[PDB]
Amino acid sequence: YSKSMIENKVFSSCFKSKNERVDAYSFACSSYTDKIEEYLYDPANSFPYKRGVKLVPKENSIYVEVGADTDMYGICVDVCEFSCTAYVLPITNNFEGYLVTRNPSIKIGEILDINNNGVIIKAGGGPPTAINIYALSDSFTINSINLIKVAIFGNRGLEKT
Amino acid sequence: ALMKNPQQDSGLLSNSIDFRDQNLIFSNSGGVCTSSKDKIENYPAKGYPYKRGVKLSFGDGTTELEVEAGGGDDLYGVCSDIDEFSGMATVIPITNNFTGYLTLKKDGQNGVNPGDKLNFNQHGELEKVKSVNAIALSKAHKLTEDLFIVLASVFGNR
Amino acid sequence: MKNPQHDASLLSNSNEFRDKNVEFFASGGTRTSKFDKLENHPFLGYPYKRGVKRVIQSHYEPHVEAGGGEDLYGICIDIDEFSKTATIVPITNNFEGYLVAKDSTVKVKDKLIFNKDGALEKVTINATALTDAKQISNEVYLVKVAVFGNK
Repeated sequence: YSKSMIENKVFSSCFKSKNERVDAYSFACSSYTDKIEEYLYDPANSFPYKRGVKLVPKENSIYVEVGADTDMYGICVDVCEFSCTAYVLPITNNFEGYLVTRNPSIKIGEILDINNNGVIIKAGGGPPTAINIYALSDSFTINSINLIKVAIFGNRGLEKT
Repeated sequence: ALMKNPQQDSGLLSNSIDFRDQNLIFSNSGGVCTSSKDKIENYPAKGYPYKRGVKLSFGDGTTELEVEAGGGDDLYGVCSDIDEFSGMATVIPITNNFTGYLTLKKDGQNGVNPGDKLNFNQHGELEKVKSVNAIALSKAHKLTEDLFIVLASVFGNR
Repeated sequence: MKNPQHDASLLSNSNEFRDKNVEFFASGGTRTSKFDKLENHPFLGYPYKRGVKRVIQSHYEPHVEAGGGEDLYGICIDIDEFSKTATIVPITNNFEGYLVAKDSTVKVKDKLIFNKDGALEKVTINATALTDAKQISNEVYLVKVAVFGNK
């Protein structure tokens, strides 16, 4: 898929709850001194936008591919499809923003984990979580893709259950 | 070896005609791809921790703390530059990700290939695999019969 | 409080330039970088110079309170009483400064962990003590540490 996604016959119809857009600005709270890196991504394997990515050093360049929490390099916050370039916030930096999830029913304050597809899921799935992820809001569906506001702050000392 | 810049002089003039494979020198301090938002500390240097992992080393208490080459469960950061006159070591904290050429252990250096997970040993040298996330991005390059350097990306603690 | 405002009748002699920084009113850190991340958060209680955890629930936005362990979120280095806010350095950012210690047992070279009250106690590891614990007043102990994360 894509982020921008088209001519319309008519325009689409308060200030509240207007941020529920797939192409919304990922950082709920931004900050200067946040490190952002550029990498290449596979244009036919998996679309890394708003997903946890890992570094795959290929024979021609270092790419980023959707990955699990065990081998996560960071979070892909934006993509330039013209150059097929992914922008990554390293895991060493804090993040507070909207990410792609696969569970349409997640409550606030729950512990979360990133799966092999770079997707937010409930931490009770069984895999030992290695990152501190907490749900700051209930998951919402855009009609279909599920998004959720999360706070990610570093790695977890001892893997939980 | 024990100096970032070649201790001995040279009897030749550089050609400076090509642009490929000219960054393999040991004097290439800093990172290869650096951010302006990187936190950089400096510390008194004990020994020569250049291009090696560093740990905090204390004394009796009469003098301030310093950094020495080390790793494992005591790793504090990575040394990227040294001022010899002041004896000062530039340290990038382990909480700040780094990408650059670091010293590789001369034991199984041929086995190191891009994508291989690495970790720091007790002497600050990267070794093929625990608690620190380091990934090799190239193959070992030989500078001296015992000195090997590898392009690596360190991005925190496991 | 960080700055207990009380009126005096005589000036206090303050001329010595040594042993004048180890005080409960000295906010911030001993060494700070321009590229350090600082976040303001609503707080409950008084988590000044302590490890802070983010508590999430009329529904209100999440706040921060003194805590630690698996719930550790950051360190509170400054506080504003009027706005009832706290400046927090996240756990992903290293910090050097004086923090609250549980007791006087902590000495130099000791590995320290943030307990459930946000205080540094001897042994995941979170900090390395740089000096001995010093009693500012009553049972308040301040120890200089170099926070590096979690093991």
